[PDB]
Amino acid sequence: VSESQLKKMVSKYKYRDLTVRETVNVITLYKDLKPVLDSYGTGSRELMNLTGTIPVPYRGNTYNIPICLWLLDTYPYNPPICFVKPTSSMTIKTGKHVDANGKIYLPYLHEWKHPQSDLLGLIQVMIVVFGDEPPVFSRP
Amino acid sequence: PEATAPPEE
Repeated sequence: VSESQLKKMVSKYKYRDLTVRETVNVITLYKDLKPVLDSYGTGSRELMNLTGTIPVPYRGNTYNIPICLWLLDTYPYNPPICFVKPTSSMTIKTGKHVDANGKIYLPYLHEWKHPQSDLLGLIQVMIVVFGDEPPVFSRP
Repeated sequence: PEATAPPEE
């Protein structure tokens, strides 16, 4: 996805260059995260989200944890809405940082404030937190 | 590439 393609996806966003800038930073460092424009809740509510996996080390090995980061049209002033997206080979683990719907809860999202808070910082936190408590486990 | 998760525990 080129910068031009990203600009199109966020046409209705309030802070476009800022959203594109960070998205590029994210997909450049985390190559398995892909920007996708999809409807959220309502067919007319299209938002861009970063969907894919992030590398997380746990008890010895690295796992490609499936996530989805929805960027609201107010990004970066408001935090993204994040979810763990389990595949058929795994099961989501409800716990401290993951609720019944797979929504992620983190102090980083709770006190989110631009410009110090950003997606690179968020993903870094996820790698540390999920490395301690995986949000998904492979089926037996 | 392919999503993976640690063994059930």
